[PDB]
Amino acid sequence: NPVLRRPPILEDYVHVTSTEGVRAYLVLRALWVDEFAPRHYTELLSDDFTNRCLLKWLKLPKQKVALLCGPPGLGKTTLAHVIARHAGYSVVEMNASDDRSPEVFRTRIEAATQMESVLGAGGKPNCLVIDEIDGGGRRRRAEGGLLMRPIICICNDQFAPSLRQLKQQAFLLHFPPTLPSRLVQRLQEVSLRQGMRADPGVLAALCEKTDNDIRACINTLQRRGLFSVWQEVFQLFYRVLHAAASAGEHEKVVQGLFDNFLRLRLRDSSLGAVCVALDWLAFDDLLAGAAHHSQSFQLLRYPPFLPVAFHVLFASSHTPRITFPSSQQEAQNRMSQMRNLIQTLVSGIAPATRSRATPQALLLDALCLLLDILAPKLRPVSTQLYSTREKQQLASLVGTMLAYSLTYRQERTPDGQYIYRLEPNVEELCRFPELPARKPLTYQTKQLIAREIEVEKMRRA
Amino acid sequence: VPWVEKYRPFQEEVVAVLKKSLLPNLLFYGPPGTGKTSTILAAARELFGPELFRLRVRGIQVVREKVKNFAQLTVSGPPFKIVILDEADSMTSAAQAALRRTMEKESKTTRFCLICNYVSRIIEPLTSRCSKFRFKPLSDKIQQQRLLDIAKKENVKISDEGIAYLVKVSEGDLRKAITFLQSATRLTGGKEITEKVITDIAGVIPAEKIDGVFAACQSGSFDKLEAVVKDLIDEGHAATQLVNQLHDVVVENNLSDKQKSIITEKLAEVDKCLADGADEHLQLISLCATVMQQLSQ
Amino acid sequence: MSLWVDKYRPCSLGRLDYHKEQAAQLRNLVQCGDFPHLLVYGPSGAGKKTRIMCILRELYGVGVEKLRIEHQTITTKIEISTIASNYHLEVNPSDAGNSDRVVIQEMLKTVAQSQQLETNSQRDFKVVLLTEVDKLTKDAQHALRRTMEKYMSTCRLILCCNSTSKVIPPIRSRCLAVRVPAPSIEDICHVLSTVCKKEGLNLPSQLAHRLAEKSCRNLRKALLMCEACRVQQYPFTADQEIPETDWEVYLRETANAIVSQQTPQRLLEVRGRLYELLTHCIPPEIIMKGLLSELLHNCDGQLKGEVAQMAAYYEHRLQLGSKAIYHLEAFVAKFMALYKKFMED
Amino acid sequence: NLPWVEKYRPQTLNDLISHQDILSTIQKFINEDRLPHLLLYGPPGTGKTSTILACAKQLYKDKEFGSMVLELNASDDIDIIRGPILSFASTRTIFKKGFKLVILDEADAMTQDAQNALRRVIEKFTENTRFCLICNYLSKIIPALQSRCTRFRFGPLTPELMVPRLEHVVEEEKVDISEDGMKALVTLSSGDMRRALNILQSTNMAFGKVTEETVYTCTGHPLKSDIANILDWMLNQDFTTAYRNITELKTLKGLALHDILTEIHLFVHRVDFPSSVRIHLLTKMADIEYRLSVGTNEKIQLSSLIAAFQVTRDLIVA
Amino acid sequence: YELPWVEKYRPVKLNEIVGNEDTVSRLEVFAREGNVPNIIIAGPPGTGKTTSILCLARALLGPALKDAMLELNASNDRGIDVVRNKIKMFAQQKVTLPKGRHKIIILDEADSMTDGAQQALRRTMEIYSKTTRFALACNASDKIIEPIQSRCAVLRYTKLTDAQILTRLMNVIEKERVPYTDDGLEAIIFTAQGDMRQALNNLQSTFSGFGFINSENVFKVCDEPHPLLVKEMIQHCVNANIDEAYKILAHLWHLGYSPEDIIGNIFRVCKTFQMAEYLKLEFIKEIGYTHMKIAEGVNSLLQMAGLLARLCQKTM
Ligand SMILES: Nc1ncnc2c1ncn2[C@@H]1O[C@H](COP(=O)(O)OP(=O)(O)OP(=O)(O)O)[C@@H](O)[C@H]1O
Ligand SMILES: Nc1ncnc2c1ncn2[C@@H]1O[C@H](COP(=O)(O)OP(=O)(O)OP(=O)(O)O)[C@@H](O)[C@H]1O
Ligand SMILES: Nc1ncnc2c1ncn2[C@@H]1O[C@H](COP(=O)(O)OP(=O)(O)OP(=O)(O)O)[C@@H](O)[C@H]1O
Ligand SMILES: Nc1ncnc2c1ncn2[C@@H]1O[C@H](COP(=O)(O)OP(=O)(O)O)[C@@H](O)[C@H]1O
Repeated sequence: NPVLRRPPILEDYVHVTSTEGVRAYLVLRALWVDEFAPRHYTELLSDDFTNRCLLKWLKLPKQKVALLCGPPGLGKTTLAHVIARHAGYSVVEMNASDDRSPEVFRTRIEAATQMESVLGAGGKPNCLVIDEIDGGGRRRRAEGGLLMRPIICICNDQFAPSLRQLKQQAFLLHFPPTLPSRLVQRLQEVSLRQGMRADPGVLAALCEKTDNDIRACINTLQRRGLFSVWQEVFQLFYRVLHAAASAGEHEKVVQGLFDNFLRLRLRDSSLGAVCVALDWLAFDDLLAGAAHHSQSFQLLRYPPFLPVAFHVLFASSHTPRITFPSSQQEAQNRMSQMRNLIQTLVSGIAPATRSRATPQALLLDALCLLLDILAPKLRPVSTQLYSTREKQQLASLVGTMLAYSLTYRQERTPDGQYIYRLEPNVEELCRFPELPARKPLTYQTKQLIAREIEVEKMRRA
Repeated sequence: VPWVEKYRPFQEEVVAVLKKSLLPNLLFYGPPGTGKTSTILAAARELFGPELFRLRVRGIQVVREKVKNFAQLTVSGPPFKIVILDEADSMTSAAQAALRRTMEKESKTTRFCLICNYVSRIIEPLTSRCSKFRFKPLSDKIQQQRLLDIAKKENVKISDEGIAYLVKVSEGDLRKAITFLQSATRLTGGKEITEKVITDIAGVIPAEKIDGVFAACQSGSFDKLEAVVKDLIDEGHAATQLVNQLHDVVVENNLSDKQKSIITEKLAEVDKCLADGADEHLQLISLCATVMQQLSQ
Repeated sequence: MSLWVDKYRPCSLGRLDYHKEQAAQLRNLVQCGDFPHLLVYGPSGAGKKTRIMCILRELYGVGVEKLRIEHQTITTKIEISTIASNYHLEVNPSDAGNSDRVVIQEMLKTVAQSQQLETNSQRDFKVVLLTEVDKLTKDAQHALRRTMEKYMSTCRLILCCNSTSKVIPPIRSRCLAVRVPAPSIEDICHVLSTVCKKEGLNLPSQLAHRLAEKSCRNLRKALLMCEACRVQQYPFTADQEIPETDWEVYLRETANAIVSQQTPQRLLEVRGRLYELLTHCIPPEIIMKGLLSELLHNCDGQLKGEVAQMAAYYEHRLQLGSKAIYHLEAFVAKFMALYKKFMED
Repeated sequence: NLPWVEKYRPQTLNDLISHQDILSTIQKFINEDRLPHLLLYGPPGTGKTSTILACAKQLYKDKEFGSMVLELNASDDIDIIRGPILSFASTRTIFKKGFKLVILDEADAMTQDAQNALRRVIEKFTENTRFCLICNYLSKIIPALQSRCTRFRFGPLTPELMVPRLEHVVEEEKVDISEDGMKALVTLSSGDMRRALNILQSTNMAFGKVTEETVYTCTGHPLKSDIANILDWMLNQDFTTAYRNITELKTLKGLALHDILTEIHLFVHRVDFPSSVRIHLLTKMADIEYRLSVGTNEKIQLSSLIAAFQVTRDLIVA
Repeated sequence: YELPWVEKYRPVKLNEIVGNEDTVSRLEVFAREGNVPNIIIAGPPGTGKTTSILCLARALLGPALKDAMLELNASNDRGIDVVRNKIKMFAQQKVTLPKGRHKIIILDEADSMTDGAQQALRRTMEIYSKTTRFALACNASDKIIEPIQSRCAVLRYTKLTDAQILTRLMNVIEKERVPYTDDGLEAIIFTAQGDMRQALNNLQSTFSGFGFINSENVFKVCDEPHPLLVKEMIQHCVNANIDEAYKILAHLWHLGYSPEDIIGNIFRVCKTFQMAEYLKLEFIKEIGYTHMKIAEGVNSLLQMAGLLARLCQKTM
């Protein structure tokens, strides 16, 4: 041992003494698709709720602007063109491929909107399209108040922080995917025109390989390789093979590992293993943060070892029922829509001369507000004294709902049963699942609350 | 008008070494009221004269542009004009590196007298490219005398022990004790300054709270720890202040060296976690859990 | 105009129900000249915003309550909404994201340049109340201190936050620390009883104490729960079923699920619950705090220290990192490992 | 007057010291017309810029130097690559033949996009223009850019060769230096001539003479005796007395816990701890330094250093 | 003057690219068939991305390459006003080409392009697909926005394995008559780090300096903390021998290597070291945390000694 009881005879030293003074001494040292575009209204495909429900609004009930949502490839670009063709209307298109300065964004659309056609009077009507939106936006908001010809802005989320206040005057539709019962027939006709042969089963397989994308299907008469990585890591040097096999995008690999490592069945007593795996996931997160805060390319050589770490720990004899990662992205977009909805509610409330509370403070303390809104459900019949003293009751309650701009609207479910929903729908902002559910308000009571809200609006104005 | 500049007046030897240049870059650091800016301005007036003035200083782009427009300019005719850059301590590391670059490519005809609170300088200006000069703070007795004089000429009713406590809670500098005295006499209407008002102005936790924290830790029951930490957070006391006072108490009483060591390791890591933005309540609960484990031995 | 939480917010410093000594000190501060920059802090529901509004009421006129919405844009462009009055501007620059520096600079620049239009009859400055200063970035806070020291003579700043831990020391130096503690249980009982009296009601002391304890000394929670239990049952009862938010109940049930079984299946179920909590926009540190508070109720005394230390450790790593689910999930996994080993042995 | 760093900045190629391998290789490249793109990297103040400037000055005469050597600094402003650098590399000479030269000092300060653009520029015009990249961290240079050039590592300057240059400085300038003063100057330099000359400036100016106490007080670096006292108090005195002694010494001499910790780390390997004790001390001290770097209170971090040693006291004694 | 061996032995045909066999064969299929789609080329630097794209364009276009191909680098202007003014105008341009040929726009090093520039690129790519094709190139594929990857056949390049680098080094040595030893080849391969450009540059630099190719000369020319010293220090950390590991680390420090270089070589050696794989992962995570501290700015000898101590105590 290096510790000495007596000082060294001829060596430099320092002494260490204990809490008792014992002391010791240590030494110191020193093409096909556009060929088969919809020619007439009869070339459209069945089972489609998009093209069958927009011609109702497009005739000349008072909606001004249009918008888009839902999955891509559903013919949202060609529905407007073919509807214009069938009803006798013209088409316009715009992009971010050209210079969309805020000023030029005005004139690039004004010509499309407020002038007629220098042609025969039949072709005068026009249809307008704006694409790839996700100065000019504020101008769109200014123009959207009053307009003559509805326009389409290509997006896929009506709950946007900006386009939500535009869809309230817009007749946005349902966007169901095109079912392939007639995609196969269309492809058979295309192949006959192009001199190609394929059995219905082969054609159906080629159609379903690309999620029944009509564009890709027509281009087919001529995916994702991350499952390989997940299979190599989750079932059986090996680790050098997984290090080399992780050649690809890394964030989605990590998402798949995070989503799938708890669905394996190596052991029910592998809490130590999942703790190490979560340690490695946290290490990856910290690396992602640090390689950006202190920009360092050399610091991103470690993240490739996350799949290797999920090997060794979780590699087993098969049973790799691996699903695609969705939890992180689904949580991201759900939290984004919750943030948009809280922004909507707070814009309804916070600057209204009163309601002095932080939006975060309000969010954590709004369920009790809904519980005040509950009110006794005694089904008031009389025009006075609504089952209670009105002032300490429904009157003050409708006052506080008008404060938050909370109202009850009418909706009709596809089953046909009448339903009322709160106007900005703060319940699912506030309520949670799988805990004791409280009884809701009756239909007629919500109707009475809406009527009281309207008369309160009339009284305040 | 604040009492700071109202009364702003040892280190003339640095003025002598600056005048004896017939000159490097300068780095003046110390507590804020130690007269570093006054020292460099006096050295300026002595070394050039009243008719020649200097440059005193948004980010770093404007700093670099201003220094370029100022240094790349013919002088009256002494060879080296300077630029000050007070409050350099608040500069970020990238801003400090850009400033170091600006000191070069201009060192042929200009100098820089950085004024800072010490260790915040990155290694490039701190080591080489600067001549460091530390400005020691006034001793405690002189500080108490100066506070007494300020209280006299401002008719502030504060006791001598009140002045001592004011210096204690602002240890190592004026311009913080003075501001605390001004804020206290504003809050109390000047009529009377007690211990509690100074304690609240300074943000200090009362010693009764710290004694209760140690009593709860000694009690050995986690429920009492939760209650005392919850009360301390509810009172609004900063967790960094609790860490400082807890460390001051622990390091001086009669705990075992092992107990002191464990509690001080915990205090240091809690201070680091609080510096990183960790939750005050959780950090304090964990700290008090470690303290309870040590005291309830 | 109807909510109990807002119907009885005191209008002036002289009618505050608690921290009366601090209210008197604040009236003394506003009574003299050279009103300084205030850093009002304290836990949510302590009354910071109420005290700030009262401070304005004796500082400016009654027209400080005539609050009107405003919107402005910033040059980076990001649009931000504000709340202003004839004498003060109230803005939360945090919601502008990482562009909070430019928005704070622009707002204070504009208000200081606009106060000069013969607006000096009552006071010689315009108050710029910043809310949630602790949510600002370091660069934003440095811009804030620069603008504070630059336009001190024309505009005054009031900073409101729940904790001064995230406020940079330079800002704490230039401002006057106004600590507003959370009201005591007795103060909450007193204000609840006064609200009930002014409402023509009667509140048993047992129910007042129960509401005060359940509110965790948050006064807006106390008033909200009092009114909710009033509309649930007009005659109060000492054992009334006081309601509480479903995110607190969900957090408690999540901790119960963590306790009830320690397996990776339960880990994935708890991870789903953690998503449910997170996406509902409750802060991850609040999740960790409530989770630990309920988990300690289900722990032996020899386990509570380690559980609390793990909670602090993983909340710290959560603050360092960017994906809250990773560290929340790692904390839950570590706790189940510890609890499973302890209950097993 | 003009600082000695600028005044004694080398001009001829023979002034440079300890880089005889690098100098010989670069001069051989110059003579044989095989000069590649150069990447000179190392600690600050070891003579990379002076080396390349001397080579450029022997390549081009004074009147041809200003039109054939473009000197730029990456810290001054991507527009550099696409403007001056691209224009200079893409054009021929004015009044000479042969290649032009670009000296990009502080090349590590470029962004990765700028380094990619520079790689494209270097690749396109490699025949007419040679680039010399000067940087401190080779790790900051993207592997694509550093694969276009031959890397020369300018190491730290050893005392046995650093001493003669400072001897020339103290002979030419009227400086009175002691042997311990020279040794301390070398030690605080740690292979940095700019640092050594700046310390000599500050000491010989403020105190008039250069000696160990004088240089250490001027730079603020803790003495060997002070660090030995701190270690002795931590290992022997109890926690409260050790804390008082170290706090008093630190506030008296204005010592930084960074420097105290850096020197105690060295003493930890000097003195003969047990292996486990040394591992514990190294882990704890690395933690303390990391916690210092973020802006914590130095009182508490100092108490944690004292704690790290007080824990090992009893373990060592037994 | 002679061309550097990186340019002297630059592949001019897709047949002489020793890179990823699947992607190379796919590119040859594109060159043979003709109707190449829009392609994204991601991978490590020095793997053959730009060489492959230029060879593909040259094979496709023949003599029409000069007026049918628009090659943009990191040294060119590629802002929003280029993808909209230069790229669009070139796409609209009329070039007469054979039946299966298209105008090829090579946005080389496109990861440097901003989000706005690629958004401008999006349906400029989509519209003129009838007449022009876009061949992107980047090191990081996540730097290319979602629509571009959606409308491109993302080809992936991977680091050249040791054998591929060895074969190309043999070819270059034989064609240059360069003396060598197997240890020198192993040293060149180690310093290459999977880059053919780096391997060729290191070989040429060692030939220029010393002529002979052996490990001593290679590490004299390609100066880095020696893999043998770093390897034995890692071995000392495995045996929980802190003193010997610190002897090696302090020797490296006195030689003047920066902590960034030392930790980079520590990670490189520990990546392919002989350990239990769990212990290797523990070491990798600890080295990653220390490297995060180093990059954050906390770069001192004490940090590296603390890393050594943590590695030693990972093995208890
Ligand atoms: N109902 C339909 N009937 C016939 N053809 C259709 C129908 N819907 C889509 N198609 C065809 O599918 C192909 C792909 O559609 P397209 O590219 O226009 O998609 P999109 O949904 O408009 O796109 P996005 O949502 O991305 O803007 C086109 O050839 C189009 O004619
Ligand atoms: N070998 C040397 N001989 C003499 N002086 C030297 C030598 N190396 C460095 N110096 C001194 O270093 C100072 C400037 O350093 P220089 O720029 O030449 O080196 P460097 O290592 O490239 O620096 P940096 O990378 O920090 O810019 C001058 O004072 C010069 O005298
Ligand atoms: N597969 C390979 N076979 C032979 N040499 C190769 C190979 N890959 C790369 N090289 C060498 O690297 C040089 C350039 O490689 P590459 O095609 O990546 O060009 P680059 O412009 O350096 O690429 P980038 O900047 O996009 O990383 C080639 O000229 C050749 O010397
Ligand atoms: N004296 C008082 N009487 C009644 N309520 C009070 C009193 N003081 C504070 N409060 C309550 O405190 C709450 C506000 O405190 P705080 O959370 O700091 O700010 P915010 O208004 O942003 O929520 C209000 O709901 C108010 O009812």
